[PDB]
Amino acid sequence: DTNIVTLTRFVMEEGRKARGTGEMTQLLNSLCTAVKAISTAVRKAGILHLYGIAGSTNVTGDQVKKLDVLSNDLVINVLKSSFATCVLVSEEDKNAIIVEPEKRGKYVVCFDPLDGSSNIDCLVSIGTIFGIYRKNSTDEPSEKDALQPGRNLVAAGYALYGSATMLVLAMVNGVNCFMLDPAIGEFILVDRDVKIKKKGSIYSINEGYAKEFDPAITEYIQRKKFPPDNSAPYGARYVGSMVADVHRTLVYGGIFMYPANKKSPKGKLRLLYECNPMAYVMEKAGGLATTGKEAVLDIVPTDIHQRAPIILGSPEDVTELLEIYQKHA
Amino acid sequence: DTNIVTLTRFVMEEGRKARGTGEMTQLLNSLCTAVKAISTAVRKAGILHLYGIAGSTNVTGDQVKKLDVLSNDLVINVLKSSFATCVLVSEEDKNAIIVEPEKRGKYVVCFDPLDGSSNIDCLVSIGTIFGIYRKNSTDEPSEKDALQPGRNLVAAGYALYGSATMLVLAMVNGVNCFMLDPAIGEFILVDRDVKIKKKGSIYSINEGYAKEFDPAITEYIQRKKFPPDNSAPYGARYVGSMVADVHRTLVYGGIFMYPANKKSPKGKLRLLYECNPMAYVMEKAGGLATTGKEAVLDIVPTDIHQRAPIILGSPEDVTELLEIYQKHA
Amino acid sequence: DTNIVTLTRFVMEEGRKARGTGEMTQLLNSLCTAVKAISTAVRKAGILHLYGIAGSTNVTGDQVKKLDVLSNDLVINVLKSSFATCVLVSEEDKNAIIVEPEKRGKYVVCFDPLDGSSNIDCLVSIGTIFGIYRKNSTDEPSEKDALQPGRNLVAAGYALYGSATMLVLAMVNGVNCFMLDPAIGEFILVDRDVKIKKKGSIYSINEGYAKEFDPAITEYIQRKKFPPDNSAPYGARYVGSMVADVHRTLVYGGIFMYPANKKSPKGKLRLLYECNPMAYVMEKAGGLATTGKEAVLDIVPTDIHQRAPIILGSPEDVTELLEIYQKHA
Amino acid sequence: DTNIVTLTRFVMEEGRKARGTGEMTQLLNSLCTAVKAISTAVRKAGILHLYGIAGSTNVTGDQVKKLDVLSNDLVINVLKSSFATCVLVSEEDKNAIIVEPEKRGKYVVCFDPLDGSSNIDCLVSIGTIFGIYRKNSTDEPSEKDALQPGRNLVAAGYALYGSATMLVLAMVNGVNCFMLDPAIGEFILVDRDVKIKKKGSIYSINEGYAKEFDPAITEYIQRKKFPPDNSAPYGARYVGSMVADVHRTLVYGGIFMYPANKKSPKGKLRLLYECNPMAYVMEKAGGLATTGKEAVLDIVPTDIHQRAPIILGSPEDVTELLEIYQKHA
Ligand SMILES: O=P(O)(O)OC[C@H]1O[C@](O)(CO)[C@@H](O)[C@@H]1O
Ligand SMILES: O=P(O)(O)OC[C@H]1O[C@](O)(CO)[C@@H](O)[C@@H]1O
Ligand SMILES: O=P(O)(O)OC[C@H]1O[C@](O)(CO)[C@@H](O)[C@@H]1O
Ligand SMILES: O=P(O)(O)OC[C@H]1O[C@](O)(CO)[C@@H](O)[C@@H]1O
Ligand SMILES: [Mg+2]
Ligand SMILES: [Mg+2]
Ligand SMILES: [Mg+2]
Ligand SMILES: [Mg+2]
Ligand SMILES: [Mg+2]
Ligand SMILES: [Mg+2]
Ligand SMILES: [Mg+2]
Ligand SMILES: [Mg+2]
Ligand SMILES: [Mg+2]
Ligand SMILES: [Mg+2]
Ligand SMILES: [Mg+2]
Ligand SMILES: [Mg+2]
Repeated sequence: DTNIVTLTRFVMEEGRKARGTGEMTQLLNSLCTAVKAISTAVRKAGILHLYGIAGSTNVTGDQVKKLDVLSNDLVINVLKSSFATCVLVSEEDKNAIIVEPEKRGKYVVCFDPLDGSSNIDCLVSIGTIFGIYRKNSTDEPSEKDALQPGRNLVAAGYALYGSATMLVLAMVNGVNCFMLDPAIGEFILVDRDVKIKKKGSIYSINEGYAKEFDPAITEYIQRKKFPPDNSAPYGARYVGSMVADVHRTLVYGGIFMYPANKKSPKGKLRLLYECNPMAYVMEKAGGLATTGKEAVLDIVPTDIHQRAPIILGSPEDVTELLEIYQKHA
Repeated sequence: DTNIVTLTRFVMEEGRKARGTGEMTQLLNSLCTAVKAISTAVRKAGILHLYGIAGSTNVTGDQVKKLDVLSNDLVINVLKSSFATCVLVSEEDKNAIIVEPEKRGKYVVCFDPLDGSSNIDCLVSIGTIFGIYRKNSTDEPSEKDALQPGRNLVAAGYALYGSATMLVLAMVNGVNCFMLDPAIGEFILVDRDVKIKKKGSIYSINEGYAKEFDPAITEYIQRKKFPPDNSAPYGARYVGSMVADVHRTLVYGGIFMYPANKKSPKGKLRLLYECNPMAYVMEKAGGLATTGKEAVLDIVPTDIHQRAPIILGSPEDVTELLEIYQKHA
Repeated sequence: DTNIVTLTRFVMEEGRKARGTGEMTQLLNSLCTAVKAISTAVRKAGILHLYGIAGSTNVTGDQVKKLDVLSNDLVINVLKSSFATCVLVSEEDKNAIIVEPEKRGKYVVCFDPLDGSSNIDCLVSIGTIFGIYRKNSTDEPSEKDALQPGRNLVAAGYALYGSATMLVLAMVNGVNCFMLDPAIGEFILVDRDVKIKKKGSIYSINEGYAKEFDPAITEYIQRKKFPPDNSAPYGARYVGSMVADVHRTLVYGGIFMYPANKKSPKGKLRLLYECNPMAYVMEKAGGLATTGKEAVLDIVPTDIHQRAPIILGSPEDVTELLEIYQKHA
Repeated sequence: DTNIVTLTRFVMEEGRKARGTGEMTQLLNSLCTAVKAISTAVRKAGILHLYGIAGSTNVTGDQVKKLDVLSNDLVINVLKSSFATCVLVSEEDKNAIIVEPEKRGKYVVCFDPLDGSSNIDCLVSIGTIFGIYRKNSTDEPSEKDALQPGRNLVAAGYALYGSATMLVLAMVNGVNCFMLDPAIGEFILVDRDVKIKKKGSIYSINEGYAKEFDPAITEYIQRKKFPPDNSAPYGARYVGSMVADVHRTLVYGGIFMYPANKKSPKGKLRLLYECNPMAYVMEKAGGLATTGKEAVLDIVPTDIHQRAPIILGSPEDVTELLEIYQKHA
């Protein structure tokens, strides 16, 4: 046990193939430090009096929590000091953050410092989501640099603060899971080249929105409960934190859904720092991610805080739902 | 911050009122040690290779996981060395465990060493549930000592290994939450005299069993989705771990349900170490816990592993469901 | 590894022999909590900005450090809430602290909340020392209750914050070492019935006081450096923290000395909370502890802060020094 | 507290000045991981059963301890995976270790995986020492690459596992101290541009070697005990672990000595991984390090395990001893 395969070694030994400037490793290294700090505070939030609100409303509705601010500050700071980023997009910040010339790098990072706001106080799993882009312009860095389709992602993933803290990282060639060892403070590889099952047996959605669901979603759920071929009905799971439900979908298979509805044409989840990163992870794992009409990763954003419906998980499950939408179109 | 209000001080300063032998404090102290050990292993289960099965089937169906065995061993051992117990009942053990004469105490403890088996590998919140009884007999200790109705509980609660580890403890006069501070290894009081809201806005149940639900449950869910008075529909949440869903119900209010169905006359959850402890906590917090026809705490068990349907949470929500059952009776 | 032999179990399973009120276990339990808190802060004192002075001078000369105050507060508080003490004596407090009637127990505790003041800022090992007496009076508790000879100790020991944190505990039948496992926050038994070697090969004293040493000490040191029988000279060690040097003497054997000198008739170390506890530990381990003229444990104190010369360690080494004193008398 | 100034940021933001390949940061990053792992095991060595011998004798006399092997393995592995080293020299390895072509970097690292062997079992402070050189040759990497005078060091320091774990790092422009925060597993800057006092009041040496000391050392010690100008005698301190005694000398000032003697012409401490790193740190802090006749950093080694006498600390103290040697020459 004297040869620790940390996330840093893995990535460094990864980018070795395509010998680069090595700033991706600097970036992920910095992010890991922020995630460990968030994890430490979360595991003892009540003792630190970190539950409750901070007294503010972000770019859209959400009532800002104390952990939102703390985690947001930690991420912004480590990313800047990494000398690997130039444009930062955060759920908590109205406008994109342009990194000062002195600490600029070539990457653009979109992130949700803390996902699962509604589950903080009840101690349910929460997390951090991020998507990383390569600046594809010569002009001065600006918000436009973050308005790229998810297909242009070079790296994406999330930190899940669940029963254990896990950092799930996806890059061009695959998905790997690294678990944080609290004792030495290192993320250690525990799952290599993760692939999602072709078909699962769990569906995840907030059925409290039944009244607003479109005919397609309605039909699909009914089918999951009453299989036309007498097969066993799917089990239902909905933790309430996107990071938790998506991670379960990844390792157990099945489908996760936050579709558009009669009151929300574009669903709720944010495209830049919620939908695209998860869609990217899902596809590198052999899964699918759709709005119900088009691939999430192919949407070209016009607003860093725009929303997007999302249906992701096992290919056969997502495809089954797609056929329903096509049928009702 | 030099006056730590630990669970031990709290209880000790509690039992002071009714000056006893002090073995309840010894018992809870021992249990806290087991819970801290479980929490430590869980937060790093993958690194310790604790995911997966152990190769056995407990008293009923459940496929035994590695953490089931580890947690079960830890609990049995600390309880025995506490010199405060005489009869132990565990989900993992076919028959009751009689404590050797040398280490016998007056309490009977029923527990689920690790609840949320299906959510272990996906890193979703899991926990430990326990119920404590006072031996009300003169005969040699036996399994019969554990066959008491939940109303005879003198203490009950659970350890939740969620975003933070919390030990929720209920006794005759109330419910208190203690959070584990990983740094010093002490459970610290963070929530005093917890009370559940009279009415919530979240319903929690596995709707994958829609085909097997009785008319009452079916009507209630439909009502939560389509309120007859145009009020906002309830939100849906179902983590999949009883300890996680019940804790959210406690702090946020609402209702949790694992009713009987066409294939399970007595539901799934176990009365002794799952239903009664949660029912007890719920009632000391001002909530209700019913099978749909009778109070869970009033059932007189005949099998230490018998099952019982359970509906618990905010009084007004549970009562609303009860009226439906009565209506359909 | 599911049967943790903690200090609590050990003691509880110890006092079982002479079934008592069990408050000694409550007392040691409380003390363990304070020691874990001190250990946590010490391992990260610089990050917490706990180095430096607090701006005060205790009962005698010593310039009060920030950790002196923090550790003192923690110990006082846990001891009071233990319901096992009535009179407290601390190096940091001018007068004895009488516990309020409501939380009174039968034990008297003398302690040095933090020993090794001069080694704090250089990160050298430091610790906590304590001696416990049974109140042998009917009168209201007072300072006089702490003025008992060390031979009346019922328990004594120290917490060493060295490369690892160790709690060394001595009672009527022996000495045992318990190491703090930072991960679960429990002191675990690692050394049972510790006994010191009859003769060692290390001498420990501050030779910077050569000019003030009496003829006996001078002769002994010279003999350690130039053995009259051509044996190998003893090695010298002097960490500067009594707890560190005494612990090394215990496990490696040898001698530790802080004798009286031409400017300090009664040495420097305090009898109540430094000399007696270490003398007690030393004797229960088969060692000796003398002033050079009389056994430390036999001195009847008249001042809770009085000083006493001390020579302790392997019997043959201490006896050799005693013969020198007798020779020069 | 959301802007953590870690060792990594510091160094990275340091090497920024002289924009390099950045592999020094990779190297220090890797080393930090090994040091955290060693620190974790040390703080709980007894519980892990890591005390005792491994059953082997290194390059010279020393009886190999279990922690020697563990720490040695950890350091070798992290250094290799860093892609920043080509030649490794370890106290535990008879010959230099040549890094495989695939993972070669430009630095040569000499280190003592665990210093203070004799103080392990008594829980006294121990540590890790390292010195880093830049390969100044075109030939294939070999042992000769490590045979450079200490003046060619580009970085050196040590990890002290004392009351707190501290990583002291010296480079061309100065010395900085970083303390390990066990909670998040990051070394945090706590002391910037450290400078040693010009004159101290503590002398540190094993006086058990009085019989073998040369006239100069003998005279100096006598002078420290009996000041010719009636000034206060110096205090004596000798922990027994070079890393602990040197760190105290650095922060408190004074002198540390392990001179040659009648039986050891070149002292005991090893030049490559003990003397040079400490001499380098000492000089960057404004101190001195001599054999008594020549500067340690100017010695050109001929054996990777050769020994060297060493006298270091406050300039005025070291100079005073030098004048004595010159006087006796
Ligand atoms: O309560 P709702 O509408 O189901 O929203 C839950 C979703 O919202 C989020 O909290 C984002 O705000 C996701 O983490 C989660 O999937
Ligand atoms: O998958 P299902 O049938 O919803 O069962 C989930 C329930 O089973 C349990 O895992 C008990 O086995 C509970 O913790 C949880 O509430
Ligand atoms: O610096 P001196 O005089 O050797 O004193 C050291 C002694 O003083 C103490 O720090 C007590 O104040 C002991 O821990 C230690 O043994
Ligand atoms: O016991 P001695 O001869 O004083 O040796 C102590 C010295 O040896 C070392 O342990 C090296 O082996 C140093 O850490 C320490 O300074
Ligand atoms: Mg939000
Ligand atoms: Mg979110
Ligand atoms: Mg968020
Ligand atoms: Mg089970
Ligand atoms: Mg269960
Ligand atoms: Mg279970
Ligand atoms: Mg003092
Ligand atoms: Mg002291
Ligand atoms: Mg003190
Ligand atoms: Mg050695
Ligand atoms: Mg060494
Ligand atoms: Mg060594």
